[PDB]
Amino acid sequence: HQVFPSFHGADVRKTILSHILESFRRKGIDPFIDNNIERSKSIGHELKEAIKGSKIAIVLLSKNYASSSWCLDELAEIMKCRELLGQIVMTIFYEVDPTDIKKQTGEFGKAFTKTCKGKTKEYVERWRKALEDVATIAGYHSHKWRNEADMIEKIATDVSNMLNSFKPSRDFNGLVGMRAHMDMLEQLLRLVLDEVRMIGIWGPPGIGKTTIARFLFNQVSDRFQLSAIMVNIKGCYPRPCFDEYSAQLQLQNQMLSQMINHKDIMISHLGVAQERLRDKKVFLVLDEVDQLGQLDALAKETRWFGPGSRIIITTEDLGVLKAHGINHVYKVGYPSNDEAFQIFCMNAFGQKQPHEGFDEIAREVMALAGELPLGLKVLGSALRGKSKPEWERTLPRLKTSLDGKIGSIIQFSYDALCDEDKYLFLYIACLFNKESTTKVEGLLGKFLDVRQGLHILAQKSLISIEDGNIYMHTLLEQFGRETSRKQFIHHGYTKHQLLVGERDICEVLNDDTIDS
Amino acid sequence: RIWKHQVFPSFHGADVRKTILSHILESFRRKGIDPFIDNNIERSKSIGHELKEAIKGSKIAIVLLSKNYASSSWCLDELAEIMKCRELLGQIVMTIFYEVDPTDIKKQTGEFGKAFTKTCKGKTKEYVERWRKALEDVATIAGYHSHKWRNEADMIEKIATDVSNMLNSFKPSRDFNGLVGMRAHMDMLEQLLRLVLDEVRMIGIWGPPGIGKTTIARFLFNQVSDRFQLSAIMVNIKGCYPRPCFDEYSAQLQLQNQMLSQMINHKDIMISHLGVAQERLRDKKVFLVLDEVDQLGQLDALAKETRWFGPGSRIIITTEDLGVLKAHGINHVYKVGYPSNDEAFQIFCMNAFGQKQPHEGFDEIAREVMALAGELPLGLKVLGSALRGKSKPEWERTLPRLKTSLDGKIGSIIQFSYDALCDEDKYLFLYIACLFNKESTTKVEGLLGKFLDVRQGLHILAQKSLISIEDGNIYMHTLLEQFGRETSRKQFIHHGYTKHQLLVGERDICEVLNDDTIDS
Amino acid sequence: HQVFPSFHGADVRKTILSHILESFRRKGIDPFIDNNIERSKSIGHELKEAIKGSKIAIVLLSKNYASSSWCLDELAEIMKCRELLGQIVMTIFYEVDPTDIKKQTGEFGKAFTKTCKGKTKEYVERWRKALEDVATIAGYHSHKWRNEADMIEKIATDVSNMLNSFKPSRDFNGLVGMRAHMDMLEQLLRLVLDEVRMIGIWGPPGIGKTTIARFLFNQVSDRFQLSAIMVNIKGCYPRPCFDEYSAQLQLQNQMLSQMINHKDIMISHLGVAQERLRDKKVFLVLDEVDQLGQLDALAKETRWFGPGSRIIITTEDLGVLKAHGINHVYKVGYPSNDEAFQIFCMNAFGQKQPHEGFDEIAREVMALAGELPLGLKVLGSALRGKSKPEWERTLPRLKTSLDGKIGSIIQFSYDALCDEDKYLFLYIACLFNKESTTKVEGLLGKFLDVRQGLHILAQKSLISIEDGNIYMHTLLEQFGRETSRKQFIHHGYTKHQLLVGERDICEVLNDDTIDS
Repeated sequence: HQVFPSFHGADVRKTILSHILESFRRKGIDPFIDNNIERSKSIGHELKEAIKGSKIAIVLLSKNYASSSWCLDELAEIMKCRELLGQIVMTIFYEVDPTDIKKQTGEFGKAFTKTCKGKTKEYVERWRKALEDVATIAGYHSHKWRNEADMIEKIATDVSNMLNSFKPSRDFNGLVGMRAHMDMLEQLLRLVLDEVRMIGIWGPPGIGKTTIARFLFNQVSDRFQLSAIMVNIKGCYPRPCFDEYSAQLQLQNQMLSQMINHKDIMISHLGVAQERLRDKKVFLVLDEVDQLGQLDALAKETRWFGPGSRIIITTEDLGVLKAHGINHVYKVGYPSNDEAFQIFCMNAFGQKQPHEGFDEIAREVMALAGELPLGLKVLGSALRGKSKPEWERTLPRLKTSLDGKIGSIIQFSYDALCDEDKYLFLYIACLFNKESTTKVEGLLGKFLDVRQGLHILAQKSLISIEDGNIYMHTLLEQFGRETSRKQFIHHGYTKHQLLVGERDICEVLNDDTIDS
Repeated sequence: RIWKHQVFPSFHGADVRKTILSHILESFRRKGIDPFIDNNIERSKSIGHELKEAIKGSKIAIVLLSKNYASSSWCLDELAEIMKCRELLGQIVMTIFYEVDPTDIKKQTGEFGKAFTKTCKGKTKEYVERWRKALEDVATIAGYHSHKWRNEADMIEKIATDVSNMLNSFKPSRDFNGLVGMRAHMDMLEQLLRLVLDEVRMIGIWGPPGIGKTTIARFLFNQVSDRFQLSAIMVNIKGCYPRPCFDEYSAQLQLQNQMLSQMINHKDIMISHLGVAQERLRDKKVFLVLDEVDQLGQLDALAKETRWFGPGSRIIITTEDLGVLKAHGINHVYKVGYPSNDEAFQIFCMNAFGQKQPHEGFDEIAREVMALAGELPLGLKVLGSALRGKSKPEWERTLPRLKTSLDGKIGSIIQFSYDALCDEDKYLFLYIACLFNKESTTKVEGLLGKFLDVRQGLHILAQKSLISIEDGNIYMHTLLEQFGRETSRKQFIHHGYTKHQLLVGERDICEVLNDDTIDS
Repeated sequence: HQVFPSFHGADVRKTILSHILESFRRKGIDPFIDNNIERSKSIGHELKEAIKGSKIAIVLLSKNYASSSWCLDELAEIMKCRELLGQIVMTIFYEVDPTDIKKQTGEFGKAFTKTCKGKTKEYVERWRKALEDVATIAGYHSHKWRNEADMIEKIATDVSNMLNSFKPSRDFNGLVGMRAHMDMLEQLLRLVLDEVRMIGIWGPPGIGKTTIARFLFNQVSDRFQLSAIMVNIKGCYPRPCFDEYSAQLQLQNQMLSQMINHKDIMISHLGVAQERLRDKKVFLVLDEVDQLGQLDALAKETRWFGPGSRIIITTEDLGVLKAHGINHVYKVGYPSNDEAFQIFCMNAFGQKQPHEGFDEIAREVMALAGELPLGLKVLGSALRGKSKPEWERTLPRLKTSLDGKIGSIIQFSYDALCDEDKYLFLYIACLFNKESTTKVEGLLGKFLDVRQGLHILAQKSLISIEDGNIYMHTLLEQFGRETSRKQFIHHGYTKHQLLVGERDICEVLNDDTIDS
């Protein structure tokens, strides 16, 4: 069920229960509807089991709720299921004071005394224990509320809100390999050291930093007193921030309103966050941080968050993390080949890791995707619902041009570079993909300042140097070779363009309109 | 006549202001009715005169009659005023007898009579007479008896429906009255919906831009949504969605948040995971319309499986790209077709002259402008509105302006559809618009084969409803070809490392060769 | 004063009046503070005159308000000033039922009876008439309010809101010549014909359409049951409106929320406006309408607004008005030379129409401004606070280049034209400013389609034809001659540029890099 409503027929069926059920119906809540199985008999099964299998229980208490052993038995069963099963019980006191229920006095007490005659001691004890337990739990009081329509709307909204958040997240079960990530993180977080440790997650664009951060939040946040997740801080921060202090103040306002649950917050100085969070454990996730000013706005000192706090900054360039003094940094790594194939098969064959007989083309497209979860997702989605001949016909375009879903993000990460860094990126893409860095310096050194360029590129994770050899991801080298057809390289100010396109150099070499 | 309030409710607040009047007022507010509420009387203003003026300026008076109605003096004074205004100003009076019968009202016996006697002790002699005569006048009206209904929600719904009918009796036309030839559309959709099959069919609606997929969706919703437990329509999903989409999950969460905030009447939902629509809509007959999806992230956020929804549900996705529908496994697809020539003229004339037929002497030039508009309802509407007030000479000397410049309201929409293509698809579109419009598919593949992958490009363009292949030859709508020939003057065609352009014109673009300034 | 508070010292001075005064103080409201002139004597003058000269009166009624002839005399004087002078009296019932005050029963009645012993009949009659008048006027009840802090905040907000709108507008007294405009309008409005007449105001950009509409609204709106003014509809309407129906629906939502005072309105169909406004007189001002769709969204038929309604559309092009069938159209005219000088002297010499000894330069700059109120305002503001030598030094730049404040608006009105209309505008600016239209057709007719071009230009009010001669305002011809240095004229596709700049043709003619 959705909701099991417990009430007294003679009191509320005509007047208020009808309105409550109408509000539930228009809010998409379907409560259990007893057919008057036994108007005055015992509850029996299929009325005990209905209580058992109800996500929410609603007790609607009125003056004669105690003048029917039926309702008293239902209440005792409801509270038993609240204790053992962990059911959610919401009380509505309709023209009855909770105090009159707890102590069973007044007209409610008179009715309860009249009912409990002839009944055995244990039954009466169960009934009154249930009653006094019910009267204490926080519900809705009819006398306090201005008018019934507002109270009913509030009750319906609250029930809807709990039904929305009743079950845990399961959309993250479609992810592959999160155990390696969580195991590498918990080595850094060290959740038992009650410091204010700050952790940095860094990696190439579209590798899984945001998904890792979300998964970590969903796992851990419940351990922390007050937690919030800031998503895409880079996007929501204006680039031409002519008055940076105003942007900083509103960014901290956003963080604070999201965290301490006061949506109506407007702050004056930048030290409000320290004032609020100094005495409470905080789990804060700052996602896609691009520059120091906004780190200062959100988390500038470990003194601000107080004991046991964990601040996790997911970023794309290492220089930001080093500047702010993080030191505990996680370098996200590409998934293994089998997990890459599982991701591709999620995104191409409908959440089915086994191949549907398209195993041959599936591996070629995977190898085309490098190892990025972004590339794998884009390539898989671009091919779902196809048939095998459609796969072969799509393959050449998918191979001679990367999808715009990847190109847009790589471009956004490529628009934050100095011009010499762009030129070094293009050179590494077209000519020096896997070459000793010393030879690259010996070849481009007269004009490119390669030693700073490689440093910046590696810090932004557009390159990685292993065993003294540079390496660029294939799905970035393709972007580079594409860009090398519409963009130039200026050394002093002369414009040079790299010529690497297969079957694209033939027609350019067979030309008279050239520049040599 | 002129009124200031639709409904004026007269009641005794000590009996009904908390319990039933609140529900009546919320129901009225939900049914688009604005009643007079005494709590909003502006402060520092005398209450009596404002109540009098509100009674006089109200179209409908509603009299809740409780057993303590006669105990107050405000109640009797405003009842007398209501009766006088009904007799003298033609206002409609409705009665509700809440837990008291008209027998006591009209004779002041026992219940409701003792209150009148205690309230009438210290008064004048004629006030008592006015109050009494008002009581008999109101008690002879036939209204609603509380004790004749098993529950009060149904009675309040009945009262609100009656009041809404009484207020909304004018109804000269609805927003869907200027539509032309949409019985044809609704017949073809009914074959696809099959509303008595208790499956969870998802139905696609695909057509070129400006073919009215949105109007068909709106009409179908306002016709069919009544019979489903829960229903929602989401309009222009393509426009609200982020274009680069740096974070897919947040966008999907927000889009499903909108869908649930409108489907469920929970106006401020904060979804935490994409699985809420699974858990809230799994046992309910649900009607859902997704007006313009562009890509498959929207579908995965809003309607991923038919298991998310309950038996009998219908989900209707309008789109321009057939690949999106095929990827999601729709298989029930309605390809919207251009209206007939007669209906197209009807739409053009409705937008130009305000009537289905042209004004005298306009027929020839009207049909010429029509032929210029192709067949798209969007083009017909735009060209018709562009000539709504003009006269014959303006038509005759604005037609050459129509031919040589695509209107902004059509060009912008076609531009939005064109900017979503790849680079090679854009180049193929420009080639087809400028050069190879009606030519063979085979010849186009033979000529443009070396520059780009022609066959897959044509397949994708047909998927996107930008071209159409009928008998081995490709086709473009006149408006699309016009847009392509215009954008040919600013767009560069990059084949390899080189760059090229297309020269299309009658005689005008031959002077560009005489520029002697730009590379050829 | 701001507010005169009437209260009883022994009841409310310690507890609630202190909080009320604190809220007033933090809201910037300064109430009269009696110094206990005569604690138990007569009120006398300087307590009667304080009541007389108070914009707002606040009566704070408590159980013992009637046990002091001081407070009763203050109340009688307050209500007398409410009747004659028209004072605003707000009542606060602090732990007293209004019914107990109207009928003077209960403990309030006991106190009032005890006070009224020994007093003469006329005094008692004045006191009780005042009391029963007070008890009826709509105030604030302590028993109904959830907590006192919220009630006090509401009272302070209401008093502040009335003090904000106590006086009528006077910022429109700085305008010159509005009587001619109002007299030309009232001939069109014909406010006694109880039709749904729709009026159009059209003119060149920056001539005063918006100011005329605002002045007319402020004068008339109070005659109308429900009125609203929509400002800059052109600006708030998206140009690339890919889904026009959504924009139309939100535009009607904006109008309706502004008009019927329901800020929380979300509408479904486009016929809501008819449903709401069919039975009430409405004064609606739609300002800066650019196209038919948004007229259809806001006001499509006269059936929608009901009897005695007046809809006023201020626009810049006549074709929109003719398309929608307005027929009653006002062509705003340039002000006379003396009013032009008064406007310039407002904007240059600080609201002082007499010249401050700069009469000579003031007339030259005026003549430079043509006659536009926009040009006059911009030129006057550009020269205020200067000295006469500063005027002579600024004058040449002010003469060889129009200010950007005018150029931006003229450009925005010039970006809505077809290319041939732009070319005809440029030709009229540089060569054919005051020429017979027949000769213009004979000269440009082979390529410009002049007869449609002049029609469109005149409809957009970028030109006017009088006695068969075209005429363009000087402050538009200057924009044209400026534009003729950075923009070309394409006839087939060859680019021609008009050469009219004084002392700017000498250096271009002394050149070898030309095109002939």
